[PDB]
Amino acid sequence: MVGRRPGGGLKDTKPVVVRLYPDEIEALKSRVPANTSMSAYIRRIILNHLEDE
Amino acid sequence: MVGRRPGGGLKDTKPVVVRLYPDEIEALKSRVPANTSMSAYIRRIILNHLEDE
Repeated sequence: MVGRRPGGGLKDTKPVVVRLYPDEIEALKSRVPANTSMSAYIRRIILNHLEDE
Repeated sequence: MVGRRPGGGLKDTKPVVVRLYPDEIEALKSRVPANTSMSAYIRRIILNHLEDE
């Protein structure tokens, strides 16, 4: 531990601007959990992706 | 659409902000190519979860 744990279990994430295909965006919201915003949905996806690669 | 996206690779995808953790971005920047920039490079990663999944 010489450089770990910023944010505070909430604001730990830095803003990265990206793009997604409009068709699959509106299609995606039809299959996302109502108790999870599309933003939070993408974040949990990439989170599980970084531990994979 | 059935399987087609808007013409023109400058507006084929809508702009959206995703927030990733600093150390994970720091691990990512070390393995990025010298051709495609981040905002466009990350687009392939999320796309996989749409079309493949």
